[PDB]
Amino acid sequence: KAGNWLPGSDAPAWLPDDLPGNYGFDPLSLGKEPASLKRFTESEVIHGRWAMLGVAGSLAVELLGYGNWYDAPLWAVNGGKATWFGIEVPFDLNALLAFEFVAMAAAEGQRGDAGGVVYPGGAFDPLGFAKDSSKSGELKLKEIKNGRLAMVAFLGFVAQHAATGKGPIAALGEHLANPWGANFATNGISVPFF
Amino acid sequence: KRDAALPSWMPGADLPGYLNGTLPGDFGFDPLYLGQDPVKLKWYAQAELMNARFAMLAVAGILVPELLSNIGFSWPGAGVAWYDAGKFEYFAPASSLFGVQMLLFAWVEIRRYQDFVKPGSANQDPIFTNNKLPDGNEPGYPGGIFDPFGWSKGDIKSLKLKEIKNGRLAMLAFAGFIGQAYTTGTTPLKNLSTHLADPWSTTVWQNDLARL
Amino acid sequence: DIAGLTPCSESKAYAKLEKKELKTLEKRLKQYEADSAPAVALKATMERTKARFANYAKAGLLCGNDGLPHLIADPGLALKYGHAGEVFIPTFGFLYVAGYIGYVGRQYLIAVKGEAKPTDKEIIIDVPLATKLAWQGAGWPLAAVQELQRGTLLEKEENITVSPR
Amino acid sequence: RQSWLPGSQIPAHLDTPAAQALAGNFGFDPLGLGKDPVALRWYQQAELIHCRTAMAGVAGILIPGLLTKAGALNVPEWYDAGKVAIENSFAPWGSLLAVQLFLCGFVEAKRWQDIRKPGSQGEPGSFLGFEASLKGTSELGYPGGPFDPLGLSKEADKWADWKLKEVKNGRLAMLAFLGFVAQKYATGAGPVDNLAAHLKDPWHVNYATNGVSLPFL
Ligand code: CHL
Ligand code: CLA
Ligand code: CLA
Ligand SMILES: CC(/C=C/C=C(C)/C=C/[C@@]12O[C@]1(C)C[C@@H](O)CC2(C)C)=C\C=C\C=C(C)\C=C\C=C(C)\C=C\[C@@]12O[C@]1(C)C[C@@H](O)CC2(C)C
Ligand SMILES: CC(/C=C/C=C(C)/C=C/[C@@]12O[C@]1(C)C[C@@H](O)CC2(C)C)=C\C=C\C=C(C)\C=C\C=C(C)\C=C\[C@@]12O[C@]1(C)C[C@@H](O)CC2(C)C
Repeated sequence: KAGNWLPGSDAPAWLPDDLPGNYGFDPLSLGKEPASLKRFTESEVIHGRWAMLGVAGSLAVELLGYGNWYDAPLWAVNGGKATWFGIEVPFDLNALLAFEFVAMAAAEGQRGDAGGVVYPGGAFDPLGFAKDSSKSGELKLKEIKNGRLAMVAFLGFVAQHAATGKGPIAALGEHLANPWGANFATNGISVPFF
Repeated sequence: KRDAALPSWMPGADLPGYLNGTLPGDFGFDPLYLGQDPVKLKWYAQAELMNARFAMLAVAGILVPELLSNIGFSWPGAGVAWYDAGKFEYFAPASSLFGVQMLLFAWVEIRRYQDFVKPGSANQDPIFTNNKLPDGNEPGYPGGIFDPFGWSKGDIKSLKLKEIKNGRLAMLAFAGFIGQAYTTGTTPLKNLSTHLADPWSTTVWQNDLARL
Repeated sequence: DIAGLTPCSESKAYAKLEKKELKTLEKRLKQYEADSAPAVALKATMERTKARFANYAKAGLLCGNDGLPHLIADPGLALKYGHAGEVFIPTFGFLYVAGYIGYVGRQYLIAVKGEAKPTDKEIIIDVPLATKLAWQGAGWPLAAVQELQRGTLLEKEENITVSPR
Repeated sequence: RQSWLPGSQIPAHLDTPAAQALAGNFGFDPLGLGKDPVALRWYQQAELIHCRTAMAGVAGILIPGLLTKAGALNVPEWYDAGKVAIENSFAPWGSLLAVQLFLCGFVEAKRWQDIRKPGSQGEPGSFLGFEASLKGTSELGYPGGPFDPLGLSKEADKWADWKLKEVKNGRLAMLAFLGFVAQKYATGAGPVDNLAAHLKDPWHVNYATNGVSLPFL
């Protein structure tokens, strides 16, 4: 067991001890049925991995000064040419959707027929970090915790943007400038009154 | 069924059995039988402490600041009515302070609730595991670091009775501030001065009849 | 408007009709005294006549070339143009009362079939029972539907007598 | 044995142990709508949905109404809010309602099939692994599970008390809404404004003098 989400509380019985990232957090008992838990265990990792790439991509765009994650796809609706690191890309919206759909369908289709493999290894582990059984146990915990943090972080980007209408890095600088003047309470939406 | 040896709010009156003197300040006062159900009375016992303890702080925080101002002690917040402190301008906006307030209170209150749900389960420091509260503490009375001076090691029963008596009086006082402030329109200590100036002609009967 | 009709409030023939009826009443009035009993009665009639023609125009009815109100029965045309009060709403008003009367009578008839002598309970009404069933009939549509779904509304084909065939 | 009318004869169908297990049973059924046990089971669900919907709706008319008067909000009258909202809206009311019927219809349909076959929505594979938590509890109309995040229904001692509070506030809320509708036509003002008028002069501002309710007088 990784830890305890609510100190002084009991751990659910249906959650195995050796399941990575197990803090005994299941207030709604959504994973009580073994069949449901198996699907959700895979989905959490898949969501985490996508979020980690998503958060990194969102921060990289703004740190390098090419815009923010929100307004990257505006050129399609506004009318313009795509860019990546500042170099023009010839494709257009129709071309991107077709290629993305085909590529994702083929790659995701292969995973779908696997049956729920979360840690394939081999071709996906060229450096063989998780080859050793003992070492893999702790790496899986590290992966999910960073993944869970990334999932929350991305939710922060979307929620914060809706309230403040600014990118993540822009908001962070604003908070540092005036910590007591710029925050969720002072954006005029998060707290109904004041 | 309540024994006649215990203090009674109304001497010579029959009183509920479930008020058997276990709780502090148990004078058998429950004309509406609110606390009849033991489960509910278990909750009401903690609610009285929480409402009482905040009331004692609130009343102290409404009289002392005004008392100092009259004595002449000067500080930037001097001369501000207890119901005008919200409008006063501080280093940070009221909204930002409110947001911090709830985040801080959310941690401590849930910590307090966890003990109430399962006593003794929230007596350990999450970070520095060496720290810990005494294992004998009961809900509503943490002790340990919350009792640095060890007063709880003396006549605890008397101290509990003294706390609830001062607390109950404090709760009534705060209701007086709202009623008096809403009616008189002035600060509490101003009302006391008016009453002392002419106690006989300054009763609430005099004051309210004049208004209507 | 609908079917070539026009609102009675805008109908020339409708307005002329009111004058004809009032003129007839006025002609009879002038053969009496100012405040005699016949005169008061005639004046009361004229007030109701004026009120009636104002109410029908205010109700937004449709008048034909005859200058008389015509009613719209199609539910679609009624709800489309706000004529629901002519036929559509009164349709469900009548059925509630008609089902009320029929349902109450059926309940009473079933109640006395259990008695020793049902025939004597029909010529001589059991008033205490009838009043009890009269009040409970207000919820007949709910009770009627629940009987239908539970299958106790209809008799079995094998328990009903029929002629040779 | 509490009853809506002391000294009256409680209907027999409401005195059965199954009937007395229902929250808020005060023997009130003069029209005999619950005589059939199968019907009473259906009408109990109707009351719960009416109760809960009415409470949410009334809270959405009353709490905004008081805060609007207190100056903390600016919300139009409940009978005008529909027109005000649709103006500064991303969709017309036709499109907004059509979506509402799909989402409500889908959710309502699942609830409907649980009344016909209790616990039938936990059919393995029917949902994307989420069917396990859609089985409901042993009491119809009290789903629990994901609908009870704080787990207040897991305390057996407080269970009967909680259900009684819901039905009592639910019945009161249902009457409140009927009062909002009747008071809008009768007085032509808001609910909170009607309360303010009554409190000013209770003995002259009431339904007995509104000129509508008692036409004969
Ligand atoms: C024990 C709890 C508690 C109580 C009983 C009060 C009671 C009061 N507060 Mg206070 N507050 C409390 C907690 C808190 N307050 C505030 C922040 C404020 C502010 C910022 C203000 C008050 C004011 C008021 C008064 C409201 C009546 C009035 O004059 O309205 C009429 C209101 C006005 C004339 C103010 C108009 C301008 C204002 C900027 C508009 C926005 C006001 C907010 C909606 C207030 C929200 C308060 C809520 C959170 C308790 C009243 C004396 C008001 C006051 O002092 O008025 C003289 C006021 O402006 N309170 C915070 C955040 C740290 C609290 C946190 O717990
Ligand atoms: C803690 C209790 C307490 C105390 C000591 C006072 C003191 C005072 N109040 Mg206040 N008051 C209180 C509670 C209290 N009040 C409460 C709970 C309310 C809300 C209903 C009010 C509402 C109120 C109004 C509307 C007015 C006063 C006024 C007064 C003044 C006395 C004249 C009068 O009409 O009194 C009326 C007050 C009462 C009958 C109090 C009844 C309730 C308390 C709890 C009774 C306690 C009795 C008990 C034996 C303890 C006595 C005090 C103790 C220290 C020995 C005086 C400054 C008047 C004023 O300001 O004149 C200039 C005035 O107009 N009070
Ligand atoms: C007794 C049989 C009967 C007849 C002959 C009619 C005749 C008519 N109805 Mg009515 N209607 C009836 C019964 C009938 N209705 C009933 C029982 C109901 C349900 C309570 C309705 C509900 C209804 C609505 C909601 C509408 C009509 C309309 C119409 C008109 C054109 C469409 C139509 O119904 O075509 C012939 C009728 C039938 C084949 C029988 C079934 C008719 C259904 C129920 C309604 C069809 C509406 C249609 C799809 C609307 C399309 C737009 C239209 C402008 C072309 C026509 C005058 C429409 C209208 O107002 O047109 C001006 C209209 O909008 N009716
Ligand atoms: C927050 C989140 C999920 C949170 C779930 C929670 C709290 C669940 C909690 C509980 O269930 C438990 C555990 C147990 C139960 O008993 C109780 C509850 C309470 C029910 C997922 C986020 C998941 C987030 C994900 C997958 C994000 C993916 C983001 C991507 C791919 C972004 C890509 C791009 O941003 C780039 C890089 C550049 C841009 O220009 C373009 C785009 C396309 C926008
Ligand atoms: C659901 C309900 C109300 C729902 C209200 C909602 C959603 C309101 C929503 C909105 O307002 C907001 C929030 C904001 C606004 O801007 C917009 C709208 C959209 C307007 C009321 C039910 C209200 C239901 C009522 C009043 C029902 C009363 C039933 C009675 C009295 C029955 C009595 C008996 O049947 C018994 C029990 C037994 C028999 O034996 C005898 C008799 C006598 C027959």
